[PDB]
Amino acid sequence: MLEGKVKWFNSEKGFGFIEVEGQDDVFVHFSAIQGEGFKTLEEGQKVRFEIVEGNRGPQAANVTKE
Ligand SMILES: [Mg+2]
Repeated sequence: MLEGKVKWFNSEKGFGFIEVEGQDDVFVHFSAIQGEGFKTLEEGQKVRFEIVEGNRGPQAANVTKE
C-alpha cells in the first residue's frame, strides 16, 4: 500500500485527488473509501491506498485513513 495526503476533496460531490511526492496526483472517488459511516475525505488527511489502472486510466482504490 502506497502513502499519500489528500490534495483536495469535494465532500458533497464525493471526489478529489491524492498527492504522493515524486509521482502524479491520483484521482479518488468516494467509492474507493474503506470503513464504516459517511464515505468522505478532508484536505491534508494522510491515506493508505492502491493505484488501480484499467482502460479508463489510473485511480485510487482501497483508501483508508486509519
Ligand atoms: Mg497502478
